[PDB]
Amino acid sequence: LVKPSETLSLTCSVSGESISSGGYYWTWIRQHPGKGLEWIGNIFDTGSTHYSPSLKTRLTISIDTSKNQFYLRLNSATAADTAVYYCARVGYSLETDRPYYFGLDVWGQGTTVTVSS
Amino acid sequence: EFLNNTEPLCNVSGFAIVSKDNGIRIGSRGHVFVIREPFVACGPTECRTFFLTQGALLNDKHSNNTVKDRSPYRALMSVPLGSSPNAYQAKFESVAWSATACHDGKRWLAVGISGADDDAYAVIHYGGMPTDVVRSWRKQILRTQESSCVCMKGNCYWVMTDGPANSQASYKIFKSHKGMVTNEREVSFQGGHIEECSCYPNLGKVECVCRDNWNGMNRPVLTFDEDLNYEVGYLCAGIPTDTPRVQDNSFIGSCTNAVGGSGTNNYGVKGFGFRQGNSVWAGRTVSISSRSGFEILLVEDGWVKTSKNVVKKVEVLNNKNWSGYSGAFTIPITMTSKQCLVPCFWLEMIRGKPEERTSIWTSSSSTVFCGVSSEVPGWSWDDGAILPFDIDK
Amino acid sequence: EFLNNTEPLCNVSGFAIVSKDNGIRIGSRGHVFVIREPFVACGPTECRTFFLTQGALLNDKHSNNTVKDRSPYRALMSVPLGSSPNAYQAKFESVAWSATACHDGKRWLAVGISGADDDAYAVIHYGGMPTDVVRSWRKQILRTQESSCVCMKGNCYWVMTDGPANSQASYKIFKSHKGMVTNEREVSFQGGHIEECSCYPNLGKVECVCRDNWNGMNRPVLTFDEDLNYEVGYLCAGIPTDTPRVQDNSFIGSCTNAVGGSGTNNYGVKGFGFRQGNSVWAGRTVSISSRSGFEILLVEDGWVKTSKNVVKKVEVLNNKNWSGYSGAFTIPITMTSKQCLVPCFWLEMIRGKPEERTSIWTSSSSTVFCGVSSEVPGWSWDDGAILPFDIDK
Amino acid sequence: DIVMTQSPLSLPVTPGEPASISCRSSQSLLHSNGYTYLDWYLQKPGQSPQLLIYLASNRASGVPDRFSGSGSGTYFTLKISRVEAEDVGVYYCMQAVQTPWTFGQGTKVEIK
Ligand SMILES: *[C@@H]1O[C@H](CO)[C@@H](O[C@@H]2O[C@H](CO)[C@@H](O[C@@H]3O[C@H](CO)[C@@H](O)[C@H](O)[C@@H]3O)[C@H](O)[C@H]2NC(C)=O)[C@H](O)[C@H]1NC(C)=O
Ligand SMILES: *[C@@H]1O[C@H](CO)[C@@H](O[C@@H]2O[C@H](CO)[C@@H](O[C@@H]3O[C@H](CO)[C@@H](O)[C@H](O)[C@@H]3O)[C@H](O)[C@H]2NC(C)=O)[C@H](O)[C@H]1NC(C)=O
Ligand SMILES: *[C@@H]1O[C@H](CO)[C@@H](O)[C@H](O)[C@H]1NC(C)=O
Ligand SMILES: *[C@@H]1O[C@H](CO)[C@@H](O)[C@H](O)[C@H]1NC(C)=O
Ligand SMILES: [Ca+2]
Ligand SMILES: [Ca+2]
Repeated sequence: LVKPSETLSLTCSVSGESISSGGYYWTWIRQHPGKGLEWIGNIFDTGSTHYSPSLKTRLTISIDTSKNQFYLRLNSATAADTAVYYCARVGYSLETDRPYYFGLDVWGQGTTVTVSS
Repeated sequence: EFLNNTEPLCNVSGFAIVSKDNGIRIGSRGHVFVIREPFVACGPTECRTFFLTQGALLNDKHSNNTVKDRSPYRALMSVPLGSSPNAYQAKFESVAWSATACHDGKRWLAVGISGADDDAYAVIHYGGMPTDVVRSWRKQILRTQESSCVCMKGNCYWVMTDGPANSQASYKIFKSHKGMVTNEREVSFQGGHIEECSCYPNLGKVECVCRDNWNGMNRPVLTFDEDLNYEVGYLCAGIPTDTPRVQDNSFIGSCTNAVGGSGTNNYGVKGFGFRQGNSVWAGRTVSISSRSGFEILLVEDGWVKTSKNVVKKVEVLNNKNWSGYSGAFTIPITMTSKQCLVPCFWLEMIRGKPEERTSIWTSSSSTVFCGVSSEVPGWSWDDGAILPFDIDK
Repeated sequence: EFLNNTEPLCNVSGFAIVSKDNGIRIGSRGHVFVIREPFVACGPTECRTFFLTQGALLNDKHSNNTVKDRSPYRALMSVPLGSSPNAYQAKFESVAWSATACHDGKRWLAVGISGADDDAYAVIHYGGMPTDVVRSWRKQILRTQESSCVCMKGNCYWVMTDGPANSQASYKIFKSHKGMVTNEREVSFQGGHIEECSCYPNLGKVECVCRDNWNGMNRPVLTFDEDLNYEVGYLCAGIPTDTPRVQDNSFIGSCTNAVGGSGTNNYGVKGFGFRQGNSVWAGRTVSISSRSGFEILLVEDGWVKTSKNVVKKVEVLNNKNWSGYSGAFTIPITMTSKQCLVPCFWLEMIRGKPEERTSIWTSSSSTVFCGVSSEVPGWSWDDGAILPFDIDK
Repeated sequence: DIVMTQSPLSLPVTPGEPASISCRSSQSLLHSNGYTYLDWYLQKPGQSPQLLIYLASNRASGVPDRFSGSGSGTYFTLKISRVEAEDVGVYYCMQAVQTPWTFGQGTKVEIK
């Protein structure tokens, strides 16, 4: 549980595979109650990051390769931020001469976050 | 009888042009396939220009969106050296979107990779037919070296890679006899990336200079022999030779460690390098951030000693013309009567949507050079096409 | 010396693609013949794609009304395997609107039926000249198997039919030596219809899986040997494989009786099946009421025991792409060095007025696969043409 | 961002029959490198989503052979050849062309 105006934090873990193996982008996805999915951001194994524009001012996403974990931090959580949070992996690349994309093939179990007192 | 190649590579002083396709220039009216990357392989009788057709002709409405580089329509075809890749002289070799071919002395061997992105497999043609199939093992894009394979004593070798592009992949070395595979070993190269090697034989040892796509400005080097015992490293030369690279005076170089740079970590281009004693005839693009121009540098002791002394330089494309992949191949004894192999290299010239936005298609034209004992000057043998074509209007 | 084929068929686990014409896709600008049904035959040196041209090029206004499948302009032409059916490589073989060809070890034999509907006759070319003529006997449309003939010990065999299409016809088996016919026997198959067989040799017995056009969902089977003693029946498999068919769970199957269905009595499509011990590699379209998609099913004991157990399945065309005829052929020992024959099959892909109403023409593109001992995945190697063409506008 | 719309809000279906769902996007999803980045995802009751189709037509590993996809430019379609009892759920379309990925409104499939 999180009270309004506090800072939300979440953790996701990797097993079987190891972070920095397979060159996947790790993603955070959100789902408000009764609504569709929403896309938060990505982090590459080497720390390069992308953010959704609407949450770019609040977000902070990082990796810890020793713990095989990556974290999500969302500042100034509002009541509307209540949603189920998933963490997933997606392997894609656009630079090389043989591009590929395997969208969001693996998902973790959702974590329900309620922002209320 | 099988084609020997257990003979030393020839010392050369300068490269003289051999042939030029004029593929795009003629294609404005003639019936010519849309290519993306060609390469050349030499048999005992003649040398042939292989290429991966995209299944459509220039100016044809099926050339739409040919930037897409993996589709079920691609096929590896073959034309005698110099002739344009026209629709009516091209002998069909195999279906593929990544391929390699070489002549073992009896008949052409050709490898063609096809299938879906995550379940690709390779079909090994030998003389016109499939004889064997090799499937992926990490279940990502399977790839072969996009240039001629190396055949010695009747056994033909080639390098394949499966895995991510911008991260550590799994590389394997294959060996075949009369079509079907016989041996296979994995390269335990932890610190780097080996994707699109260019290979040639040298006194019984197959040497390959490859493409580094992950935290590397430097060419990887792979050396293996009859029974696939190998050494792995980097081209010691102090002059960087990948497309994204810092200027020569800033680079330092290393024989065994990968060397990254400022924004040069996740990109590269196929290249080649010939060893001459301890020097190297490293080929590289003129520009440091784009596929334009082309040079050939004879670096003294560049193969082993991190040297920067460029003894000789030759330019075959000035900086204002687009360039692309480049690969190596050798003309054997049976066709020269020499007691050594004559090195050669080929250079493609890409034109189309990747850098010329307005065109809808993407094709390339090949140019071939071969080494000559006498010193030879250079010149800008550009493709010379005049875009936009009639279909782009 | 004559080509042996008295050797067993090779056990295979999966089919890997060999070649693809890209005929229609290239034809949008290139000069390519309008085909209706191709097929492939293999000689000792090379395999060739035969096809019944309609005497006009794609985008040519003469392509008007090419749906007409018998007219005095069709001709059997020949191209090496994989090359598109272009106007300038195409060797001329014979005049015909129904033909078969095979290589007996010395020279190509080719049969070409021509004439009016009620008084047609067949010309037997051998090495580029006629030698013998066979006339109709029931004075209705004379037909040969639209796929390669089977030559063993120098004698080439094929099946011809004369009579009604939707009713009991008269079928005969022919045997030839150096062009001219030498023997002929009639098949007294009262209970079924055998029109468009696909044949392959197997350890001295010619086996054919044919097309049933009259009260049949099931493939007829014909087996004959040197002196034309034959057995006739049906493919026991419990999985129906004709185009009009009820779903697999409703079918029952029989080894000797024809099995009709709901509206599936007066139609069908050419197909093929390879015997593997007691299993069968029966090929069939994906859809149950249209020529779309394609599958290959390895039915355990399907040849003799009415089984339904599908051990393996492969898809080469997904259900959204049009398909058509399919036939069998084998690559001989002289070209493989194996001690057994390697099975292969070809698959055409029709496009035009029959299902795409707006186009005025009708053509097809061929795809070839061959068996491989190693297991192989599938993929949708569709034709990929983009209609309507410039002449349909 | 790419505004994504989905044709049926709720799709009545029954086992054994074919079924179809469709999506449209405000901009053509044909990326500059030639590939079309659009996916289809399935969320069954009480589970996180699953991967059905990861490009315009490619099926993912492990998905039943009954699914298919087609389409180009702005209009795409998901095809179910033979609906079965396990297909009840919410279907979301996605696009990976631009930096912010967006999902569809969500078509719910109800058996009848
Ligand atoms: C294939 O190449 C052709 C040209 O050979 C391109 O055709 C163009 O396709 C676009 C849509 O992708 C068309 O734009 C649309 O046109 C109408 C007005 O004509 C309007 O309703 C829409 O607002 C939209 O702009 C365009 O007209 C058409 N032709 C030209 C000359 O631009 C096509 O884009 C290429 N790509 C593919 C995937 O086909
Ligand atoms: C052959 O293909 C051509 C097109 O390449 C078809 O030509 C069309 O033929 C029809 C008659 O069969 C023409 O229709 C007639 O036209 C005039 C008006 O122009 C009018 O007097 C009649 O009411 C009648 O509709 C048609 O104009 C002509 N062209 C087109 C573009 O449709 C032809 O039908 C195909 N078949 C044969 C057997 O030639
Ligand atoms: C190949 O090399 C062997 C060993 O040196 C030699 O005996 C043989 O004659 C060579 N063959 C040809 C064709 O050069
Ligand atoms: C054909 O078969 C016969 C009988 O088995 C054998 O003697 C002969 O050598 C064979 N010929 C060829 C060309 O394989
Ligand atoms: Ca690089
Ligand atoms: Ca039937």
